[PDB]
Amino acid sequence: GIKQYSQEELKEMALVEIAHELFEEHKKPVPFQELLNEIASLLGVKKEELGDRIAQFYTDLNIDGRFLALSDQTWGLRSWYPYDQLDEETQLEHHHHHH
Repeated sequence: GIKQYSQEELKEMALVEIAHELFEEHKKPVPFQELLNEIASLLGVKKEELGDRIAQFYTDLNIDGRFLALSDQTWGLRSWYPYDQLDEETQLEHHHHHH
């Protein structure tokens, strides 16, 4: 799954951490609902069953240290500009422990 994560490793991570890797795999910008539909599919669930996790994901992602929204609906991964990885999987979910 995605780079090297099997389903159990994905299901244990925050939806935003999945979203980083999904985007690091994608390297393209995705609308919220469509990205969510891919997340839904990664987890093997219906997006409606996520209930609380929807609002959580939205709140988490929208104030996240990763992601940048392009026009409005779409979100894009930040790695396509300088910071600590320029489109390279050199980081693999950048928790960035200190430096």
